[PDB]
Amino acid sequence: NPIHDRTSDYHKYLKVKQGDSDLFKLTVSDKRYIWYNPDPKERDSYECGEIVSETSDSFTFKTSDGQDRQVKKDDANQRNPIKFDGVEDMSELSYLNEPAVFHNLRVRYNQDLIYTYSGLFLVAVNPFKRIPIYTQEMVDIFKGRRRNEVAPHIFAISDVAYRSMLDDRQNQSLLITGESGAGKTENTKKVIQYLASVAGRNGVLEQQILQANPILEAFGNAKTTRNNNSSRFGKFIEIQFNNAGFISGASIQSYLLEKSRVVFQSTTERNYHIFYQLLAGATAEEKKALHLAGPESFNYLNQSGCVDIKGVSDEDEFKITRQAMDIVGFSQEEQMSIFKIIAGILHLGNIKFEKGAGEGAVLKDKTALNAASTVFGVNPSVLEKALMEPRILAGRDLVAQHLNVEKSSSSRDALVKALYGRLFLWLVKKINNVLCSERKAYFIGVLDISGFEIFKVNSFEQLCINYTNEKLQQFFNHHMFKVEQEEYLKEKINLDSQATIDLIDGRQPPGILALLDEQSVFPNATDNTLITKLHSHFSKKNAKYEEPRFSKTEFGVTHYAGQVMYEIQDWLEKNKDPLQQDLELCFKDSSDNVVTKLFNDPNIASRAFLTVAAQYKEQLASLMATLETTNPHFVRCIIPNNKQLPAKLEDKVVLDQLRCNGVLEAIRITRKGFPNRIIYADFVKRYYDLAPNVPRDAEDSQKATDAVLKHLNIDPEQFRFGITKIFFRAGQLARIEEARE
Ligand SMILES: Nc1ncnc2c1ncn2[C@@H]1O[C@H](COP(=O)(O)OP(=O)(O)OP(O)(O)=S)[C@@H](O)[C@H]1O
Ligand SMILES: [Mg+2]
Repeated sequence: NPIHDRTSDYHKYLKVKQGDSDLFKLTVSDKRYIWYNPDPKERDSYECGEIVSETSDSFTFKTSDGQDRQVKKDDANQRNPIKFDGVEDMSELSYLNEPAVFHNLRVRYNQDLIYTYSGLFLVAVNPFKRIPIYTQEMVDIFKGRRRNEVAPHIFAISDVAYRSMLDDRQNQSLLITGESGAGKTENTKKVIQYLASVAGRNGVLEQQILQANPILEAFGNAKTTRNNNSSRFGKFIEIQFNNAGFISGASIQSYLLEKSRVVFQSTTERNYHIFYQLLAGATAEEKKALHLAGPESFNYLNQSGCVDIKGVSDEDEFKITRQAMDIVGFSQEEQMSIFKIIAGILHLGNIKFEKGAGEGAVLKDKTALNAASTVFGVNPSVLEKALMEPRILAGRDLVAQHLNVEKSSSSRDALVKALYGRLFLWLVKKINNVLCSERKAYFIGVLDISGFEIFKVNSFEQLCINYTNEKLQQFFNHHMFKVEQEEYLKEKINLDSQATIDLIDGRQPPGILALLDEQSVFPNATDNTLITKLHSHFSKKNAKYEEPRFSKTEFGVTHYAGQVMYEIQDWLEKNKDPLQQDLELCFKDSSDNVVTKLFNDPNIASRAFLTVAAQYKEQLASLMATLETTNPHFVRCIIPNNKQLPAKLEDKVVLDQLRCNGVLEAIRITRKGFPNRIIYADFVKRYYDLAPNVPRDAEDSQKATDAVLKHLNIDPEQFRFGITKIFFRAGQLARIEEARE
């Protein structure tokens, strides 16, 4: 029993190493400490200062430099006793301040212990290196063990959810959020891995389930500056089980795919993997059949400067990709056609428009055009026309407009994005067909989406994601509320979100999105019309809104995680997500069997006519609706720094994450009440010695508990006698720990 075998890798990689003695005395020390900032400017940089003395109302300690300072007792960030260093649950700390929470986390991360509970949450810090804790043998250990029975681990959370499901006959949810490169995806794959093993048919379906990711990642993931394998879409995976607890199916829901990246990538970034997998993996044969070339040869791949990922083989990845398509069950035809699309898009990107003639655009060279049309199976001349001379409705009239160069270009780009986005939807639906069960008994859904996003530039998509985030945070808070309430009750112990939410999605008065939809009808509205209307309704009128002192194209929202400034450029376009009808016509006719789908199926070809914002709001609401039906589990993934490096846990970086993600809030809140809630028996074991009275092992543990306390002459308001646990307010237990044997 590896859990008891101090020599196992379980013990090596998942636990704080244990010595021979457990004796209370070892940890004996006379010294007391505080967490201080050696620069009040840099607020997340603390040092530990021993406390030299105290006053009736303050503390006076010595800094690192031998420098002495004074602090208000009431402002002190007291350091937990060393015994607490490395606890598995932050909920176990007596002093629950910020430097303190960070310190426990860091102690743990320094031993490569990346998972730590914080009440209801599982906090996970990206190690940025391999830790062999995801083996089958590792899977095997977590089977049927209570949270409190094993070390923190994604597997653990997964096991709790699965037993809960079987036990309570209730659906469950695992919400894995955090920033780019934080490890959401990695953890998501481990949850599925785990389920697949604990509940799989001891597997074909299990295989197809697994192989679905890989497929999605090729088309929806890319190299960005924050992550070599960034998910440029959000997802909600539903793992379906039958009444007996065996995996019966699955369904996936995708959100917010970054279609833009298809036509543009920032420097050092790559387009989606697939492009490169195809280009490096196609047979010298398919190449020619696809008119393929290097990446350097394609405008959509030759701009970021980056065409390769360190320690990554696109060709090798292609195989893999192609392999999964196989498993899931994509026909060769389908497969070819999918490639053909990937290919055509590449060709479209290579279309050069020139002017001269007059002002309208022209295609002096038709090579690219020919190639794209060819692969798509559409008519080049029709394509040509639909791109540069779209017929447009002036009411009665349906007249062809001759587009200029840029406009022509923007249209081809729009075609490309629709192709990509639609193909992605189609892949998803294809997989679901295969995997999904109409009739299922239970499910455990996993959400793998970004947490709050606050970049340099925040656009429409950031607002969306941040809106989702407000909803999930408010979901957490409500949950936390019942759960925390349930508990006190069981032992016999005694919003702002809404306003932000309304600001965004309100119908009356109208919020940001309703105004944006309104502006959306008018062909002639502009980003200026839009932003002016926004300021007209909320500047000094809604407390969550801020009109900037000088910018004319931005506005701020006070979000849960703090203010975000958004820039309004292109929102109208984004909101409508326009594609010329002649382009729809052109492609509808596609000889291609798959192409035909992308344009002929309203479930793929269209939104409903709904705006992009309306659709987003609608999908978020179903989402939450579903979640409302489950028993949720929260995973907070934390990036340790901005460099993709191991052994480099940056306080500022980290602290920031903890503030925004609800971890520090939960605590502050928990802190307020009775944070420490110990099993009577557990208390006594550790403290019997402190009282000229009590024996380590007593059957009357509550009584034994009242002894030490009394021995100790501890304050009654500082602790609450719970049926099973002893509830200790903040610092109390630290003091107690701080007592003589
Ligand atoms: N437990 C882990 N062990 C080792 N590496 C990990 C672990 N979790 C994440 N990583 C590393 O971190 C990288 C990025 O993590 P991801 O799981 O892709 O992040 P993410 O939160 O999905 O980020 P996005 O998709 O950009 S919002 C991985 O590809 C690994 O290098
Ligand atoms: Mg991801």
